[PDB]
Amino acid sequence: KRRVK
Amino acid sequence: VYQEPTDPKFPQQWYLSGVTQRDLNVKAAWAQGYTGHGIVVSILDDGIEKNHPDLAGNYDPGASFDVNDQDPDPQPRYTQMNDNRHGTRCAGEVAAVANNGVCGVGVAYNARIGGVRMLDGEVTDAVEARSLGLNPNHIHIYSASWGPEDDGKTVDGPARLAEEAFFRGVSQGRGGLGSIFVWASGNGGREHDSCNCDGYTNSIYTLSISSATQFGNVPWYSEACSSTLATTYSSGNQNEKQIVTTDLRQKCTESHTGTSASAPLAAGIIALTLEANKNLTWRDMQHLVVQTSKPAHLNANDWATNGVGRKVSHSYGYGLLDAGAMVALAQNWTTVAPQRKCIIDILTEPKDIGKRLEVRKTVTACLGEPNHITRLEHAQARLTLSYNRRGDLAIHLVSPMGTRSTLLAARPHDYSADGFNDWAFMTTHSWDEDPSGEWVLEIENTSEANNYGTLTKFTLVLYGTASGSLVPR
Ligand SMILES: *C(=O)CCN1CCN(CCC(*)=O)CC1
Ligand SMILES: [Ca+2]
Ligand SMILES: [Ca+2]
Ligand SMILES: [Ca+2]
Ligand SMILES: [Cl-]
Ligand code: NA
Ligand code: NA
Ligand code: NA
Repeated sequence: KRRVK
Repeated sequence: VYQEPTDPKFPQQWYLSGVTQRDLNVKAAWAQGYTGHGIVVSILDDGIEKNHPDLAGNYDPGASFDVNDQDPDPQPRYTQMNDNRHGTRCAGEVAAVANNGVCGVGVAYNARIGGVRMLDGEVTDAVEARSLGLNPNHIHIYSASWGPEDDGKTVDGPARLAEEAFFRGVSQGRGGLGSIFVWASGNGGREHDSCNCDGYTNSIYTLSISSATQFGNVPWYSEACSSTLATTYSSGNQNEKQIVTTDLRQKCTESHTGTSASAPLAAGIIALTLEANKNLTWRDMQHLVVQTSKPAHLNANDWATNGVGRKVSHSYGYGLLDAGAMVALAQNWTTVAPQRKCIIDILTEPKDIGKRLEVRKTVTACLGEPNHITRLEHAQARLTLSYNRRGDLAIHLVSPMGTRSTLLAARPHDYSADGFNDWAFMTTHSWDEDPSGEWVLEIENTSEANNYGTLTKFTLVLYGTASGSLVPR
């Protein structure tokens, strides 16, 4: 995914 | 005489204070009278439980918005797995209410706290830009515990709208003094990731924060790189204690972990610092962090002394934050001069990399011109190169004062043949050095394979001033 926690 | 908080879990917040010296020295700032009154912090994440019994008294709707659903209410989405607990945990580290019989306390327990709900959905360039640019004359400090994938093969950073939001924030935000952006440096340790391959942490406009365990070691998840600025405590092995904060469904947790917990603690310490001097610029704040952070008893094999006598590590930056020292130094701080920028295009022709390449260049740093720099802040080596397996490369940069920065370490999982396209590797390790003189760039193949490629552009970009220096440590 483009951005992760 | 200062009375420390009476909250039921405050005794378990080992990282805020104690006799043992393994803390962030936050009670010393509280006793000087700084608790965060008047400062506004926003958590850019998956939402904030605005009615939590330990957040409601400090909650600020002017610091909040729901970008994912396009409404003003940032309440998280409730699910059986409690996936959207992450932003609430980060917020309590900053500004959980004190002396109210509930859970523990925030670092800045009298500050105002909001949240931007922006991770619960597809995170586009426009979504990032709208969050970073929210209410910039009301919010003082933005905290972000997210970023590009930590798989150890990604090279990615802010796209056009998000980069525009960073420049608008530091230029016109906070009355022209500049928004403060705090970033978690990453969780890619197990993949041997480099936080210089992450454009958010690598930016000069963010304070990138790494982690240390309770016993003072480099945690399993930590990423090393030259762009990190400083460190706060977080989790480690199962014999080491963890972070205490507010949890989803009005609960309290003692098991908050990872890079995610380090950036909010730094944001809270910066909030105390701004209360002590509301006139500090975005660049002032980074100077204060460089001068006051503490290496002592953090274990690493790469501690080095730079050209002005400060110890610096790729795992920790300049060391652990020290809240008491930050607020003391802030009170009589003299604003730094306007920022200068000196651009030096190094190459006269392309160079084959082969097994090893060394590029040497003596520079004057814009001598005789209005952008002459004798006192460096950030430095960048902007590199364009082709190569057949990117993760086999290691890249180092040496300053004229002899400080060796690792711009890129080997990345075993990075098989890309795409190279680097004007990627702006950044180092904080030569801060306050004179950048006039010989710079050295080294690129090497760390594997036995017969790799091949070409370096086609190398721009050295220097930022800083020509005044105000201190006697080296
Ligand atoms: C936190 O972001 C909320 C939970 N969830 C995680 C994964 N999801 C994307 C899944 C991929 O399509 C975003 C939100
Ligand atoms: Ca909503
Ligand atoms: Ca409390
Ligand atoms: Ca990373
Ligand atoms: Cl610039
Ligand atoms: Na400005
Ligand atoms: Na940064
Ligand atoms: Na020199």
